[PDB]
Amino acid sequence: TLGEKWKNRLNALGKSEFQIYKKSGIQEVDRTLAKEGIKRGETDHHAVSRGSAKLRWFVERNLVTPEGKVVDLGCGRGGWSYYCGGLKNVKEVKGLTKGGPGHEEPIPMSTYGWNLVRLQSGVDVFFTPPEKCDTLLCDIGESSPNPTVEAGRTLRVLNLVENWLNNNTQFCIKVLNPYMPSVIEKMEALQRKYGGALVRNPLSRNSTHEMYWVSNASGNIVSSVNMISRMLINRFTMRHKKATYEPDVDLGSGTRNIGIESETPNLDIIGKRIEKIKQEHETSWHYDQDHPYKTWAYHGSYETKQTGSASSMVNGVVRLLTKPWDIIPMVTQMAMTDTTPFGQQRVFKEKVDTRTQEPKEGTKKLMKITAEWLWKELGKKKTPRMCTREEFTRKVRSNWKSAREAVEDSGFWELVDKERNLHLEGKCETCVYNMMGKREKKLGEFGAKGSRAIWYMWLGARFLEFEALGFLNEDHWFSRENSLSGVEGEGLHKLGYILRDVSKKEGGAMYADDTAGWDTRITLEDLKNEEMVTNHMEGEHKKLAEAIFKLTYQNKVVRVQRPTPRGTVMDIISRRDQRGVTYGLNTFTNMEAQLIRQMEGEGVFKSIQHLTVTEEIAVKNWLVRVGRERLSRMAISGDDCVVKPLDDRFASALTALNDMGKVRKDIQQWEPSRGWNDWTQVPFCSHHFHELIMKDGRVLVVPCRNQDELIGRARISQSLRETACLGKSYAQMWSLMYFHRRDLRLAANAICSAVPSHWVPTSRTTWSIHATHEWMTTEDMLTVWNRVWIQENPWMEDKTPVESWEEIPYLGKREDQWCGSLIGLTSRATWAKNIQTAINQVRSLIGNEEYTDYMPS
Ligand SMILES: Nc1ncnc2c1ncn2[C@@H]1O[C@H](CSCC[C@H](N)C(=O)O)[C@@H](O)[C@H]1O
Ligand SMILES: [Zn+2]
Ligand SMILES: [Zn+2]
Repeated sequence: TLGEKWKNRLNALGKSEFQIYKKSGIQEVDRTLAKEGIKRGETDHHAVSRGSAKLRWFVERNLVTPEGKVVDLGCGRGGWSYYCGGLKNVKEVKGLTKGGPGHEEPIPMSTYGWNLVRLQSGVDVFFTPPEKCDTLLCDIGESSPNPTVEAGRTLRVLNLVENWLNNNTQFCIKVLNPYMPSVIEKMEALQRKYGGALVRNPLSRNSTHEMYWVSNASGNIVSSVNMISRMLINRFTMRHKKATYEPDVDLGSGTRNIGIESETPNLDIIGKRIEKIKQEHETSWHYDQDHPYKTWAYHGSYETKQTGSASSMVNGVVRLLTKPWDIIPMVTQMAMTDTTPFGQQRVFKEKVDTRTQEPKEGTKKLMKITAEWLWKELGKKKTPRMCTREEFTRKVRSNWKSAREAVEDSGFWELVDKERNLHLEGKCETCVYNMMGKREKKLGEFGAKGSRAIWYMWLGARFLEFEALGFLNEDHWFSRENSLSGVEGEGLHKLGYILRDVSKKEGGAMYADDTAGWDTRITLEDLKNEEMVTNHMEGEHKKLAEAIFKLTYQNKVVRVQRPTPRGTVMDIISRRDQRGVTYGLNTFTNMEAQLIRQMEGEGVFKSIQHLTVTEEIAVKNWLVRVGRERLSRMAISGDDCVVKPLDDRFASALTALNDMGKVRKDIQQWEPSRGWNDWTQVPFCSHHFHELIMKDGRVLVVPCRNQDELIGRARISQSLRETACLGKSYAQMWSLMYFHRRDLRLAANAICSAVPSHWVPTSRTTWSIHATHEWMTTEDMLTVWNRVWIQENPWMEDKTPVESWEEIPYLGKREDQWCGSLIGLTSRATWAKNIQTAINQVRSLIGNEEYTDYMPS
């Protein structure tokens, strides 16, 4: 028996002598002040565990000099990794923890260097292959009263780190149990090869023998272990000692890098307009030597009042009428988003900060030819033109503290005129985009969320843009009528009929692949293709639009805001690639892309790498012979697309689709696509569409979605009244659009029976483009219903009005139940029986006003 005569004493020791012993003589790190700011949401400075300190005392003693690629095996919250981010000779850190239920889930931190730390949870480091790394950490080992077990556990990790270890590598490896003649054997052998020594840390509790194989030490294995067994056996009878306290680690703030650079930015274009911003400022303009950008070009920063949020209020007025769903987690776990400068930069590091390799000479040709053709088609029966300051000032009606109060006020129009003749002449000055997150009610918390960005532009630079490319959305170029494929100017509810009318086409299945971050995947080839709108212009109309395309679309300057360790700045950056009117372009190129892909299925061309002469002829013929036939095969709204090709050879035609940028989401690249054989199953614009027979026998096609997605979004906002008029906007929307849901209607008739009548609905219910927002009136909702489905709905022939909500039909139960209903559950039944009661408690809380009652008897 080794000094493991101590484990015999330890685990066989009094429950309280245990918690005394554990702390006596050691070195603690008062955490009861960092653990307290992390719950507040404070994301700076703080270490996430008592482990930044641990790895601090080793690093500060030169026992480990992490550098370069650092891989952390067992990151947990992020103690060693986040700490290593702050360090200087480190470049990237890769964190890995099993995590999950029982284990320790990682924490996201704004701490200095954080952009250099990527943490992934859900990883059995034992089952993942080794990568190149300049330093290798590992803090795995669960202790146990059975030392034969943890010799096995330690043996298991020692075998792992040896796979990852290289002769030149820096390391730090928790040896959970080092006094067992199993590990001392393996350590003695691991030490001959890789060298280093076993070092006990003065920060570890006395209830373990943890020693660390640190690369840059040296020392006898056996004797260093018994040295610790003695020192730990002593403290069994050494009169309880306090616990020397260290200050925690101040892990800092802010983002480093400046090393890489990788975007030759035409300065002879973005130049005359970057000196503006550093003129406008300069009492602030610095150059952050620690900018995070790699595939965007950096230019300097300036001080900025922070802008964003990460809030989430429960619409407790919709929530008090939603009593059966307080348990369902895909409501009670759907936060708002995160627009704070940190969550914007956290999204930047992941979605916008990428590049896209150049397409192959042959893809390049196919994309030209097809656009060459499409543009020519799309305006077979259309002509481009300018849009009038009048039209713009006219468009002011919902779409200088104002924009209404900025166009009717002479000043702006001379400001837009100076830069106007500048574009004409070949420059911008005032043509920056100013990024910001889009608040959205995407779910994903724990108690979190984040996704998108919206390139907001100078209220006067839009005019130069609107004036050039406004004819697109204004003469309805991408309306189904003229584009055959587009669905512009079409009601979301009427988007169901358009898919039904496409199943009518003869072909394979219906396909609705989603592109992974479309705007980021726009290439210059897609930019210079969409530029061809100009070939079909002339005069002072080309020039202008040419400037738009060449000056602000292919060559744009952007500002974004990130937290420095000294306030929120606003960096200024430029990319040539990517895209910010970006709907018709996003529809134009999605068509072209889905044309090239349809073509691939059918074999009209065989290789992306080179299109042969006899092959770019077939392309033309195909395009001229069946081009309009295949446009009719698609339902395309921006980046969102539904397709029904000839055959299911489609679902494998990908050399083009992946070379153009347009890489599908949530699916390995060279894996065939998912077909839909039922068009009431295809998703398009975050909805699907059932076909619902009424009583008189008329065909309804009606939008639907996972009924949970609908309650959750409704129970969030960005007074009792300002929030009661937010439910009524959702409730009015559920009628009219989701009327076919036993749950939603029953819950909507309750919202409008607890929100006073005459109270007008307010703030957006959806940022959908195809949303008519027709649920905002204060009219009888059965009047509007007839107005949408019967009076104005074209696919509706018998204009015989309906005049009762009882004559309005639900889906069949099991569709309702499939698409997510709760009918059939004992709560849902209790919730309807006793509903005039939760109406009451919401009326008896929204004051004492005028109340109708819609609730059917
Ligand atoms: N097989 C495995 N693969 C990956 N992670 C594991 C693992 N087994 C345990 N872990 C995780 O590794 C962590 C080690 S304890 C975490 C401490 C952390 N390294 C720090 O510096 O603060 C545990 O949280 C556990 O969740
Ligand atoms: Zn300009
Ligand atoms: Zn449905």
